[PDB]
Formats: sequence, C-alpha cells, structure tokens
Amino acid sequence: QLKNLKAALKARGNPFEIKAARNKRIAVGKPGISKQIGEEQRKRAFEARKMMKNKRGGVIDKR
Amino acid sequence: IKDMFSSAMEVARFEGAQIKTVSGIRGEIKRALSKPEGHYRAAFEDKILMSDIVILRSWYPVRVKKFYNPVTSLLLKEKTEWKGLRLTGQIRAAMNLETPSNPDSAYHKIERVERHFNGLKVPKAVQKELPFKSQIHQMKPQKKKTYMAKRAVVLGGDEKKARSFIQKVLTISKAKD
Amino acid sequence: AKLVHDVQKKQHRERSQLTSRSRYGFLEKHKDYVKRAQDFHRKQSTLKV
Amino acid sequence: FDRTAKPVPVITSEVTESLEDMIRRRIQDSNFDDLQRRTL
Amino acid sequence: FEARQRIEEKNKESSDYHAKMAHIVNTINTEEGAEKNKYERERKLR
Amino acid sequence: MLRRQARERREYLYRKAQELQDSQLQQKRQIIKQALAQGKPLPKELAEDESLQKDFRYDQSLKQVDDEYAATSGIMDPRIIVTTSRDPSTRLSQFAKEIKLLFPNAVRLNRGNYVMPNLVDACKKSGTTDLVVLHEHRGVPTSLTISHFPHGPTAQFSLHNVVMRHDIINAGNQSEVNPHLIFDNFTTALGKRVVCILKHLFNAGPKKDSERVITFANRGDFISVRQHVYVRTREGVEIAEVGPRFEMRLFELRLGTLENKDADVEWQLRRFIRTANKKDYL
RNA sequence: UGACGGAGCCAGCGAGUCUAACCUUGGCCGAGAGGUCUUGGUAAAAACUCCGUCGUAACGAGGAAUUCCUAGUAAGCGCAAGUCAUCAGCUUGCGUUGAUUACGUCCCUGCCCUUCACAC
Ligand SMILES: [Mg+2]
Ligand SMILES: [Mg+2]
Ligand SMILES: [Mg+2]
Repeated sequence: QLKNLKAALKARGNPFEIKAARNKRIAVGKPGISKQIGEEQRKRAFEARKMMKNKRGGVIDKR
Repeated sequence: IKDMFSSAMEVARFEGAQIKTVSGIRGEIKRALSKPEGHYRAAFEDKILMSDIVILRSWYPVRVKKFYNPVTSLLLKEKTEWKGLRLTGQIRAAMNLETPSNPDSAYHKIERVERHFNGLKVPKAVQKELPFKSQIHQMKPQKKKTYMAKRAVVLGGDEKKARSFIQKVLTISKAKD
Repeated sequence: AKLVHDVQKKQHRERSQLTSRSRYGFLEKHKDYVKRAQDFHRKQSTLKV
Repeated sequence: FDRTAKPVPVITSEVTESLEDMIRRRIQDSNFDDLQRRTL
Repeated sequence: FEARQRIEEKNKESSDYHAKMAHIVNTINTEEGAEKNKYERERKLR
Repeated sequence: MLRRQARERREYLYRKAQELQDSQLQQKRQIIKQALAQGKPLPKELAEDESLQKDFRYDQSLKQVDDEYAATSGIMDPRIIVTTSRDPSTRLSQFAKEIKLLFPNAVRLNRGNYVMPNLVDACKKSGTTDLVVLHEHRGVPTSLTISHFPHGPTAQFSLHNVVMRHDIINAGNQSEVNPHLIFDNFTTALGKRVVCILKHLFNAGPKKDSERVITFANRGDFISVRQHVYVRTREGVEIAEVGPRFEMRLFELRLGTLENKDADVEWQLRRFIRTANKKDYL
C-alpha cells in the first residue's frame, strides 16, 4: 500500500470506508457515511421529542 | 425468559434493559430468541431458579382528568342539596357491583421449611491426585453379608423398650442444649 | 425511637407464589437466596483448595 | 426504562476523522510510546 | 441511541446533584460553624 | 522444569506478600530521610522505634515496567504464537493470519485437537513469550485472549466493529517492519497495566524512519486499534489505513496462564453493579 | 465406498435442595380462593467390526475468479458445558478415526538487512 502511496504523492506533488463485494459474473456502499446520516437523523428527532415533551402551545402558523 | 413479551419485535425495544427477579438477582435482556416468539435470553449475576419471577420496572404516564363542577347552591331551589359526582364506593353500591379483587394480590401467612443442602462431592480426578496428608476417607457400603453380621444376637423385648428410651432422652437433651 | 410514629414502623407483609406457578414451589426471597449463594461459595472455596 | 450498560460505540466518519487527527499530530511531533532497548 | 442519551443525561444529573449537595453542606459548616466557635470563645471569655 | 516452574512461582508469590508487608516500613524510612534533610522532627512512633533507627544506617543505602516483564524488558524480542478455537471457520483463520502479520515476531499455529494444558506446556518448552487465541461467531471474530508465559498474566478482550483486510479490493501486501507504537489516553493504574501487556508483544527499537505505526486509542474503555503507513510531506504528515480495524474492551485479567481457570483474578468487569455505567476504568 | 434389520464393542471433559412444555374435553369438593381426577391435540456415544436381505417447478457434488493449509496437520464422528464480556439462527471445551504432498529454492512476487589470533 505504501509503495503505491509514495507513487501517488510524488505524482500529485483509506480503502476501509468502502465495503466491496465479489464480482461473480466492486464498491457496494459507504458504512461510515451512511451510519453518520442515519445516526444524526434520529438525533435531531430525539432533540425534537425532548422539546415537545412538556409543551401545549406552539406558534400556529397557517401562512 | 418467557411471557414478558409477545413478539420478537417487542424484545428488540428492550434489549439491554435492566431486569431483576424476586430474590434480588439483577440481570439484563441480552437478545431476542427467534423461536418461539417473544422468548429472550438474559444473563444474571448469579444462577436463578425456576420458581423465581423476573420483573422489569417501567414507567407509564398518567394524565389528570379535566373535570370542573362548580358548586352553585344559590341557583338551586333547596340550596342545601347540591349533588355532583358520586364516590366510587357509592357508585358501586348503586349498581350492585363488588370491589374488584385479585386472588393473587391477597396476602397469606408464609411458613418456611428449614433449608438444607447436599454434601460436597469432590471429583474423582482431583481426589485421586491428592497429597497423603489430605486424602478423603470415603467408606463404601457393604453388600455381602458379613459373618459377624449374621451372628450377632440383638436382645429383644425388655431391652428394646429400655434402649429406645435412651435414644429418646439423648435426643431431647441435645436439642435442649 | 425518637420522633417516629408507630404508624411508620408498620409491618409490610410478604407476598406468596402465584397460583399458576404453584407447582414449581416456594417463591425465593432475598433471605432464601443468600443461603443458596453462601453455601455454594463455601463449597467452591474448598474445591479451589 | 433503565439500561444496564452503554451500547458499544459506533464508528462514525467523525470518529475516524478525530482518530486520524490524533495519529497525524503524534507523527508530526515524532513522539511515539514504544519499547526501548535496554543498554548493555 | 436512546440508551446512549439516557445514561449520559442520568450521569450528568447525578454529577450536578452531588456537587450541589456538597456545596450547601460545606457552606453551612464553614460560615455557621465559625460563628459557633466565635460564640463559644466569648462564653469562655465570660 | 515442572519442579522449577512450581518453585519459582511460589517464591514470587511469597515476594509479593512480603512486599505488601514491607510497604509500611518503606514509608517509615522515607519519613526519616526527609526529616534528616529538612531537619523536621520525626513523628512519635518513629522516634521511639530503636530497631528502625539501627536498621536505617544500613537501609539508608537504598534507591517502571511490571515484574513479569522486568526480566526481559527490552532485551529479548518476544516470540508470539497466534492460534484459534477448535474447528475454526475460514474467516477466523483469515483473521488469525492478520493478527500474525500485525505482530512482527508472530507465528500461526493450527489448533486441531490440541488440548489446552498440552498447548501451553508445549509453548513453555519452546520459549514462547506470548500466546494469542481468537474466537469467532458465524465467521465474525468475537474474543481475543493474550497469555504471557511462563506465569501470566492472561488478559481477555472482546472485539467489536471488526473489519478484516480481506474485505478490501486490491489492498496489496503489508509492510512487516518493526512498527512504531502509539498509546493514547491510558491514565489509570489498570490502563498502564494494559499498555504494559500490549507494548511488549512488539520488538524493541524501531528505526526512527520506520514507516508503520500501530495505535491503541482508549475511548470509553473501547481500545481502538489501527495500523497506518505514513509519508512525511514538506508541510505535514499524510497517512493511509492498512488495517485491520477493531475495538477491544477488556473484561478479565488474571495472574496466570490461560489454562489455569483457578488463577487469581487481578481485575474483572462488573456489569450488574448499580454504578456500572458511571465510571470508565481504563 | 448404498438402504433396512440384528449382533459385538471402545472414550474424555461435566455434580448449586439444582434441570426445566403449551393448548384443550368434562366429573367431583369448596362461600370464595382454589384443590383433585379425567380427557384429545400440538412441540420436544458415534465411527467401527460381524451376520442377513434388496440392488445400483427444483435438482444428480457445484464454472470463472478467489482464500486457506505442513503431523496427531487437513478431514470425518459424536459427547458435554453454557462460567459477569460474546454466544443458543449458536459459542466454547472433550475424546474417537487420522492421511497425501512438501520440509528445498531465492527462479518469479513481496518484505527486510548490509556495503583479539589463524585463515580469508
Ligand atoms: Mg478440521
Ligand atoms: Mg464438529
Ligand atoms: Mg466453533
């Protein structure tokens, strides 16, 4: 890996974030990027619920 | 564990949830068993018994009923016979209903038998390779009738009543002490 | 007993085994557990010796 | 309901970026915690 | 995720409560105790 | 040997017992030394102890890595055997190879019907320094135990987020140079003990320009393990992951070889204590 | 290099007063709680050796590519335990039967190292 790494850098001046399958007849996804998004969306939803726990009013915008 | 939940999807929500038994043994919900539905696996700090009941402590919200019945005695004709919502006790009597009860919930006197545990059984492999100082003397039972065992005369009658009594007295004395 | 009502020092009665589970036997409480644990630890200690 | 233990941490992209930065800083400073041959 | 949030919140709440409880216990001991010693010294002087 | 190993362990345990008894006396001598330099008076108990004062004249003449490792710390390169549980799946066999490439001085051994007392005794004959056993679940590594010979400790770990290198396309081959080590956020006394165990699996004295770095980062008791290869650029450092990635959480640590199930427990993970969630030991 | 049946025969781990179903049909006693009986359905050492009999929609041993492996190893067989993490869609131990082929070479592919006599 390193010898390729020097080769790339001298021309210019992390393959573990991609899950790849076997071509039976290739990159399949993004575990790091997908999990971050799926984890944050439930975080803002959890943030929303804790705001809504103890409220009855709310600005009723019908515009 | 069984009968806590109804389907594996329910167990999914409560994985890792804290649990305990009646005895006080704490535990955790590990994972949901694929078969049968609802059954799950839990690991307890010490071995639990079948007779135990495993309990999960949860909290369910309760809401305050919005009931407002101002007393307006002056508007009435009598002014001293205002009557609003009746008590649960009175309501049941008017409808001829029993106070709900659960046979499980009632209390009863509990009598505990003295607890006793079996004697210790050393594995034979360990027992074989023991130092000479500490070798456990396990005296095997005899099955072939010994000749002396077929010879000895046991006094009957007057001695028998006079010997059972000795085993009677000494049993009282040790228990007294 | 200083500044304590006799109502505070009220006996809390102990529950019993459910009838649906009556076959299995007596419901183990904390006291009867402690006896089970102590005896087991006493025996294992001798084996380790 | 109560939970007994923290769930095992998840490896997000932000976590890797934080972990990478620590390693890069250590190498750049050239301090590593490694066993050193004893003299004599 | 809900498990992760709850334990962090519970631990933080437990941390603040102990600091607050220690805070009130210590300030009472420090200030009030000083006066009690001051009074006792005056009683000894009398 | 068997008589040799038994007596050596007995003396060592006896040395620990006396050292714990000697701990009080050591402090008593430290107080006397400070009193002489400062001129401060001694406490009452030390003043009336004539035996200590007479002993002090001889014991005035007195002055790190852990005891099991102190003998060979930085002298003799570790010898490592990496094995698995019985009838391993292919993935565990693949992962066991990756661990072998991780440690420069490791060798992979097949556990087909090897009995554990035979396995440890065989390794003790051959001078093996460390034995590593990996378990698996449906081709997913789950546990890792590191057993230092001749007399422990045995440290047990559980793996999460395991990502083997075979899961990568066109990864290439690894570099087997003696790699640099990074140990981050190990603070408590137990944490040093784990650093002490993990540090000594590697060969001492990497070259300053060695291009392989292994990092064990503790983050809430979950030791992240990463392997990187770096190229020093004119304006910083650029790194690339070689792998494998995985997270280790200690859950046992015994004063003995992994065979001895009766060995004393130096530390264990208590999960059902009420206050389990609050503190992180490592 | 089968099936069925019978016969002979060989292990090692493991010992918490602790070990383990569900859904029904009815009878009797009991103020109740419940107790007992009755009743149908559903679930839940092996290899080895000897003897006797028969008889040779999907799929019939798995393409390309890719991975692992050197002696009690590969592979086949069952038996236990579930030991604060992991595991029962399974994990870990235990014994039983036990081979072929290499144990040389730096030719290719990678990684690494180097540039106190006598004799050289
Ligand atoms: Mg095999
Ligand atoms: Mg098998
Ligand atoms: Mg297995």
